[PDB]
Amino acid sequence: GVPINVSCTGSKDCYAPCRKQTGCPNAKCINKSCKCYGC
Repeated sequence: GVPINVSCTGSKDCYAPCRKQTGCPNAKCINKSCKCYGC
């Protein structure tokens, strides 16, 4: 699990951490937690 957990209220606010860290913005934006993963 990657420690780039973002609140899934702002999906875009998750996508930024996603791209920034893991490059490919595959964010698991679940209500509880958005997890930024690459491809």
